[PDB]
Amino acid sequence: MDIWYGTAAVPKDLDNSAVTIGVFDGVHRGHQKLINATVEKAREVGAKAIMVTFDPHPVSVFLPRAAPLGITTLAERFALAESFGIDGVLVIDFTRELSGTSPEKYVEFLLEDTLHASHVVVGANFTFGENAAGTADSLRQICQSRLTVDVIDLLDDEGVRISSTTVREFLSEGDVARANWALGRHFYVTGPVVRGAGRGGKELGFPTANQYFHDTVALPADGVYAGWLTILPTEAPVSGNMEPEVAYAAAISVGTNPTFGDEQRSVESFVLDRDADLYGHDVKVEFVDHVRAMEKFDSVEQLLEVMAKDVQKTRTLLAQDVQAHKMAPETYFLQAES
Amino acid sequence: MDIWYGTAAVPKDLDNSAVTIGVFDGVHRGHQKLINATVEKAREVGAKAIMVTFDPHPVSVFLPRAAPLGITTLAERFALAESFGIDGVLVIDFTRELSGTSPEKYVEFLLEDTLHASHVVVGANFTFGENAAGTADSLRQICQSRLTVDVIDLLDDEGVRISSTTVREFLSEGDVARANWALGRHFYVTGPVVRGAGRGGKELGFPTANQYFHDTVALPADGVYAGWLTILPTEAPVSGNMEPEVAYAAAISVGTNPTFGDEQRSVESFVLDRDADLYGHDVKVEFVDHVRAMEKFDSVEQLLEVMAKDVQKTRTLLAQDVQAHKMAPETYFLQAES
Amino acid sequence: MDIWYGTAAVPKDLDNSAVTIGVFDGVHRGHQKLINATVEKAREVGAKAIMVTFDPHPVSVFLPRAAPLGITTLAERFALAESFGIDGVLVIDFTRELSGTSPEKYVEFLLEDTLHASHVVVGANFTFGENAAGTADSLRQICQSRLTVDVIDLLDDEGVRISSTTVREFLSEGDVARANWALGRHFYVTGPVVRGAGRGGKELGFPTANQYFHDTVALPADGVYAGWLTILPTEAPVSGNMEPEVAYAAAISVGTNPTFGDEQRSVESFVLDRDADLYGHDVKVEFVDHVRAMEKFDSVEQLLEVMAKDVQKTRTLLAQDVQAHKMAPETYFLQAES
Amino acid sequence: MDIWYGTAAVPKDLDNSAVTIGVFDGVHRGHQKLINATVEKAREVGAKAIMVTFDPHPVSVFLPRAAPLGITTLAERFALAESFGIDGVLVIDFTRELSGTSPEKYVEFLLEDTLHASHVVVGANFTFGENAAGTADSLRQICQSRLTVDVIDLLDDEGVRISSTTVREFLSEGDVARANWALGRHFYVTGPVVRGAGRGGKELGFPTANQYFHDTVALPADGVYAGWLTILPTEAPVSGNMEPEVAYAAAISVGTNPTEQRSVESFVLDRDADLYGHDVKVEFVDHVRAMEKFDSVEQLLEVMAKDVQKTRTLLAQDVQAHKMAPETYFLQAES
Amino acid sequence: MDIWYGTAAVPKDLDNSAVTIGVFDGVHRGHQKLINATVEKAREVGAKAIMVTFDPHPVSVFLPRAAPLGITTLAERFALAESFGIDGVLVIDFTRELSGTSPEKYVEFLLEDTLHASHVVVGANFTFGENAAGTADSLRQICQSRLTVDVIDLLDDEGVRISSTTVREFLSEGDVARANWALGRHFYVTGPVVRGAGRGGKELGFPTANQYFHDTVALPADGVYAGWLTILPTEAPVSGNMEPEVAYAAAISVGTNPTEQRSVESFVLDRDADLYGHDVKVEFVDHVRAMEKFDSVEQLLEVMAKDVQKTRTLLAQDVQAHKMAPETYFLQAES
Amino acid sequence: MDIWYGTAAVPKDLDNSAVTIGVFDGVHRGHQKLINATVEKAREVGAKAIMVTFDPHPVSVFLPRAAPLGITTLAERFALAESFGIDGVLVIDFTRELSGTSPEKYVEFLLEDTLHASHVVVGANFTFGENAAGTADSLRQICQSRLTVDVIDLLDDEGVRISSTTVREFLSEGDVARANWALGRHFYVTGPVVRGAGRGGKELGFPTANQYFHDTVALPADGVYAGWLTILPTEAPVSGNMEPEVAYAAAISVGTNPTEQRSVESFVLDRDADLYGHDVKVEFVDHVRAMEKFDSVEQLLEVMAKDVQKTRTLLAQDVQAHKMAPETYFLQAES
Repeated sequence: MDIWYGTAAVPKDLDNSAVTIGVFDGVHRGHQKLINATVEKAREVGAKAIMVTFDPHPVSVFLPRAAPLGITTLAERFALAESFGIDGVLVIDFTRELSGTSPEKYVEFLLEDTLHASHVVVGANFTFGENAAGTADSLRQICQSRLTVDVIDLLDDEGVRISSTTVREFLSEGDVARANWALGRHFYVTGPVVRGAGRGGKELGFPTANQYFHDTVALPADGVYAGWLTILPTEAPVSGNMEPEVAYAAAISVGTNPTFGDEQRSVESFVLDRDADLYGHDVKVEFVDHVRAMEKFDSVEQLLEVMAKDVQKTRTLLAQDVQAHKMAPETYFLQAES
Repeated sequence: MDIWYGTAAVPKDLDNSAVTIGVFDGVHRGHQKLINATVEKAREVGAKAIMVTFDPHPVSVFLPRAAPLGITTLAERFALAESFGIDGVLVIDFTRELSGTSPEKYVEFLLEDTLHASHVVVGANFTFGENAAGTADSLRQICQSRLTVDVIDLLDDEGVRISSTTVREFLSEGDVARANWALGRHFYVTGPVVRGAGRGGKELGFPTANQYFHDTVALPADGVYAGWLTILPTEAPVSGNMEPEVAYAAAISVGTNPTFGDEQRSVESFVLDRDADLYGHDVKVEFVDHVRAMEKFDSVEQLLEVMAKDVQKTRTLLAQDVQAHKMAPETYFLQAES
Repeated sequence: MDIWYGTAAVPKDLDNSAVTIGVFDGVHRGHQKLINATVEKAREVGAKAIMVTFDPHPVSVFLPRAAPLGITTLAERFALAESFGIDGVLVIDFTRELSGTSPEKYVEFLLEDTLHASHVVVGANFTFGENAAGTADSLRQICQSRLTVDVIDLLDDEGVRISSTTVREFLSEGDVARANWALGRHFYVTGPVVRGAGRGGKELGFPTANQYFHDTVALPADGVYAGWLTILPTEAPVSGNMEPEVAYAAAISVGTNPTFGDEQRSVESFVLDRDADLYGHDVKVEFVDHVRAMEKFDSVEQLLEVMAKDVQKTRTLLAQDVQAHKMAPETYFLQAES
Repeated sequence: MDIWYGTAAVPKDLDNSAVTIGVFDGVHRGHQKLINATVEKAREVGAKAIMVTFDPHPVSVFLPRAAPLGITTLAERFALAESFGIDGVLVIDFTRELSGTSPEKYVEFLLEDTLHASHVVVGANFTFGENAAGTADSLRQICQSRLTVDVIDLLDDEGVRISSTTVREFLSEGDVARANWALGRHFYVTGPVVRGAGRGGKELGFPTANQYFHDTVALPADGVYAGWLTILPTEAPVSGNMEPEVAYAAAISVGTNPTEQRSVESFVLDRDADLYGHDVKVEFVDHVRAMEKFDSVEQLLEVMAKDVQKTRTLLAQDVQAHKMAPETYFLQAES
Repeated sequence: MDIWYGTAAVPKDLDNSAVTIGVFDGVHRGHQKLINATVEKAREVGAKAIMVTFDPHPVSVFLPRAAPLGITTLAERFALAESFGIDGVLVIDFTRELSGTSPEKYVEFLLEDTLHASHVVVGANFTFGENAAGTADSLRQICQSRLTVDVIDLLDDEGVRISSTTVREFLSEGDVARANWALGRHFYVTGPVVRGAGRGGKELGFPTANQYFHDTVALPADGVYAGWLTILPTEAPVSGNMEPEVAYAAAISVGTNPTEQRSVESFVLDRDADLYGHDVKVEFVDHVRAMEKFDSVEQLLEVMAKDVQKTRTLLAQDVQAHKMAPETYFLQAES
Repeated sequence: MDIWYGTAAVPKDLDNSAVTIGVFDGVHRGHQKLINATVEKAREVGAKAIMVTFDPHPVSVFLPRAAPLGITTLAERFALAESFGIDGVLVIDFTRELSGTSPEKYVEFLLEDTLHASHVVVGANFTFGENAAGTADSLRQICQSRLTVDVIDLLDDEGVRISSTTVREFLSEGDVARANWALGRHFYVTGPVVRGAGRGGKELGFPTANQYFHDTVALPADGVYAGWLTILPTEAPVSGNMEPEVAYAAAISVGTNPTEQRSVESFVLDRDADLYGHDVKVEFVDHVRAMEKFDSVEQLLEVMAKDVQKTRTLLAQDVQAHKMAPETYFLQAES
């Protein structure tokens, strides 16, 4: 999959494409409709399936700091776009171009001149051009006889509108199950593992892995979650008895340190039945279900007791998750008990 | 109008004065009674009307950081004092003088030796001297046969005591209309315009002007207000179609950035029907009415829609404000519609 | 009293001891049972009474930053241990030793090899060894025929469990009276006096003393308390009419400054009927009773009036405290009135 | 004078223009040659004189955290352009447009489509387009018989190249005399006066005015300088015996205070005033001495009386030579 | 290769081992002699080759805020150990164990009880036990007929002592050639690429990749260097014309930005790419020039074209001599 | 000894006094001449000896962020005044009073109305009143037949002017020997001991005591010094083999750690102790060596054993000459 930053970077010799346009934050089940429709049509006519997306978030152009939290990083957006069969991602920066352009010149410049589009696919909520004047309707009118438009209704399922907004609200509430339901996969973050307390190994209280994330990263509410931890492919040695590319049952504590801001979130994972230290490795953490809210501990005894209940509850939740195997990892490690 | 910092700076040859004494923060309608009475009496006997005020705030001398927010800056206090006909402002710093003095020596030193007063005007809540021992009553007793005292009752109107305290509560609540009512004018801040997002001009989402204020500045609660933006007299060129000294209809967003403190407040003004960038200019922003609370936006479309409703509501509120012309600006710009 | 940091620092020639083991934070009335039982038994057999305690807090080993607030500093723990007749304190750092040891090797290494114990005294909630496996029960089993164990039930009195946890909750609530009740003494902090506002002396609004404490220090909720201020023995001159080693009646304001963190707490003491400045001195502040919540002041007059009510209420509370003379200071200064 | 942010803000009905192009930081004597040629030309052929300038600095596009110090603010650049009779300033942001463009397109789009220029004026060092391919030469042909180019050599005078760089060098070493000579005027900063050390009045040690400036602002080296302070036009009252729009003799101490951040403290000669809240312009005439620490009141006051005598002399000299002296000023011969 | 944190993590059933002991920071040519002797020995006598190393640095135990810069991360130390055929790394933390121990106990506990070693290999400068009483000598006797000691002298070559210290010295002065010669390989750092100045593509001035490093990381002096950049194995897509696992010629600018903090910005020769989000390895070949400030686009681009020509030459040279050159690389002869 | 903050705190019934006036920072040998003359005089004529001093420093009134470093704290200044037999200290804050006053009024108000002085003692460099008009001369007349003035010349000894300035110079360069000679005693700091590197005990590398000081506190240059450490009187238990009120030989490392901030770390010779929570006084005797970085445990311990031998010698020397040595001390001849 190609990745182009700005119209100027798109190959001039590009001859034909089917194009979809959106922020696509989270690439949720609604987003997958647009992508699927686009990949289908590109296949039919032997064109390339192109996603036009936006970075920075279009909102943050007008309101820096008051931008929506990113359900996925841009990099993960790319990987997800690829995994659903996008051939090329064009990334538009509204501080560079396509901001003040009229709806007409937008179609002319982006869809025709830049992309050589024969088909365009948008959601019914799509807008474009200066002061968001252009709508799904405009696009259909301007594109008459020039290229075909397919406008897809927003996805409603089980009484919930599936959008980036709702996914963010679910995550913020700590309801990763409903977020996963809307995403069509386990919500996850990826990142390098750093040093924490310990000495991950024999000690049940020291995390198997510690990660930190900037405050633009959407993460579930502080608390403990059941999930899966996967060491990403690597040749580097692994301290302990965990193997790369296997999803390991884990109780996950999401926290907020600050006093400082960057209001930095931590993610601390206690991997069930394994003694490992993951420092320096790149690790994926998938969230499956909420287990409990955060609480303060006043003795090691109380703390470890609670830690043990987390593990028990996690084992239960994950044993269930494996049965919903469209969500579950291909290769996993979960012991029936301790 | 003269401005003197400390008793020592007052001209020795000053021969006669009518004096009023208070913090005078906000110079509200109650404060105007004291000032009016003082200016009247000074006119009668051909004396000078003197305001004795305090900086730093007397409270902050005992409780730094826990001082009341300043309804106006000291500089604006001066301008307002002048506008009601004060001839001289004496500024007392309680960390330098007049702090430990007995009520008797206070009258002797300040009113007689320093100011050569023949008339003094205070509010019924006035205190003075070490540990606030002296009252309106004391002042009348000590001044017997030495200079006349006029004690003015605190202003009650429509069931509300008009004081700095109540004005601050109204502002804090976001109720600028009642604050204006108590002030006897539109509450306003003044300050240099800096760079924000954009590029103020054709784009409706980029503010016409961005200003920042330190956290000692009283400002209304975060939200959107209808108000008027006036470029203060200047020879410097103005980017766009706004002229100096004209009050322009504006929707005003008051915000709080931090994470850092100084808990710095922002003020972002969207000037109705104008395309201008005000960087480097000195700008007055008068608040007229609350429009809505702050909210997070998840798409440019949603944001601009809301921005448009702000403008509609602002136009309505301001069209009304012009009719209460004792509050309204002399020269203004308000279009009937877009 | 000896103080040893780590097992290695304990004299090899130590021949016999009676040992108690716990965090002992606050040395509350429950803690005093363990200490009393231990000192008694050590007296009987002519052994030394040894406290084994922990620093850092065992919780913070697993959860740094999320550690319980310290009811007393380590130094005060030592002084209190001494005052109840402990001969030696052994301080264990769980990041250095005794963390991963089995229950069996813990008894063998710590109680026998290191301490030459003939008697050990723990609370029924005691745990030890890797992953807190060992309990009061384990200890009794492992120690069979090797040294005697005495397990003391947790202290319940007036329907309240007396533990570090409950003391912390009382303090956090601002209920120092119940905290004192559980501690068996007035809760107190000690620290150097620094400069504040003023000029402690004739001015009633300037504190007699200002102290700051780091955010790991447990302190009552922000507000005003009645208490006693004692200048610790010193040869350094004292500005004003307070003498060293006398407990002086004081109204105490506990505050939180930040914006910055270290979320630093202040303690400002207004000593009744005295004019003194305590800069540079080391001062103990004992808390006796809650007087009022914190509030913002908008005039010096209002502030001083409230200050006067604080003093009146304090005089009342302290006059009562003197009658409960098991709590009260040996040598005190309290005037019947102003 | 109009100010346009980006090509899109330019009036579509712009008939005809004479254009000059550059960063124009400082608007020094070399810059003034370009503007003069442009203004003289435009007034002749009926047309508007346009300056195309850049913000942020083209260097800062590639080297954030490594951009040259602003000799003047962008606001002062506008004011200086207007004073030399420019009719419109077009401000180009290289992160938005005109950056990755070819030389060929840059000309047609900017000079032709946007500005409809008959005449362009650039300095011999002018570069443009993608990776700065376009040069003083590129320009003269690419504009064949459409618009009349005019290249002006960089200014040498007294063996010295006059450029933004040399001005920045002169300032950096505290040689304000040479900076001014290159600028064609007193170097100045403008800013709101805040509270600082004590209160301005009878005391010689408390500054008449205190100002702070961000670290993007070029200031002379830390030290004391002779200069003039002006209260900008205002109806706000002035505490003390100073009125607006008169340049008052002052000794000026420039200090650094990390964490930015530069300070400017003005001791106005023979005045008792406190200028808190006013906007104030401070012009630098000549360097007086380096910064130094003090450990007694006597010593500090002694040196400050020397600063004052030194300032009187240097400023009296500035009044003769006359060319850069203020129109209305206040300078006493004696204390 | 196994990694054990503390003596307690070592498999109790560890039959027999050949052990080497040291900080091993940088795993330089002197270090490689120790590992070689250890690995060759262990493969012979059926046994496992073990490295005992230290984290945190033994100096940092006594001098926090004053610890020497890490030539490599602990993670890279593991990777280097494994590449030279070490079977297990035992990481000792002196704040937890082995610190206040006598020389006598250190041997029995670590080499005997924990590691069950028949053979130990240390450098002639080896010290241990309480207050470093134990030395190269202490070791040879205390291990009498139990385990066969083997002391190796520090490496001198070309009149130069090869040690972590001299490597740190070479890096500090920007002499990467000498650092590499002492290391037996190109010095490198590895890190996630973040966003920085602009976007990597057609523009020569926007870096292909931007990385920041904490102040514990040894980096060469601020300046420009010739080097190779490798995208580490990945299935993530790559924006632009670069694939993973090929070393691409690059000019590398190393910068400092307080408050830590070092930056590494790579301008990959003859490529248009943006490597945001990828893990990237940057090897340093030779110093090109010191850091310098710029005040025009032309100037900055001019110097950067010089950096590129200079890099081509130096890297072509690195391809001959051959011994440290990358296996798979990309280097064009001409622009 | 009484302490009065401001003229208003002085007992109205103050009958008669001999007064000395100055900053008195450090209370050095020059200062001691003033106090001696004042104390000897007052004990004679039945009266109280008064010191008028200043806080904040008179320089800091005009130059905030530029005030000279305190040779001692204000608290230590009180303690030193008392030790030389001053009966009352009057602390004047120039932001509150006595600042913009004329010379004439300063005398009548301070010396006459407030202090009711018969005798004043100042140094030949004394200045006062508005803009320091009043001088050693001004004083002798303005006090005509009311109160007997007495001016004392600044102390020269061994070709050296003894002043707060020269003391600050001596400290700054790390020459504590000369500072002490000028002070008439060992320079010292006093402070609460906190936790730092490791735990104080058997290990030579972990300091017996760790202290930090704000940047207003004058400390010797970064380096190692020979000195004495005293635990101030206390009933709090002491971990280890040290008792209060005995000066123990120590090697003292002074460090800087931005962002203030100075550190003082004491390695007490031949003791195993940890002094956390105690108030501790540290006296500086002689400079031993400059600061230096370490990169091995052996090296660091080696140098520290040298520091110890060096300290023993220097401190044994301090015990002879005798004049500044502590009354009760602990210094072993050998390890």
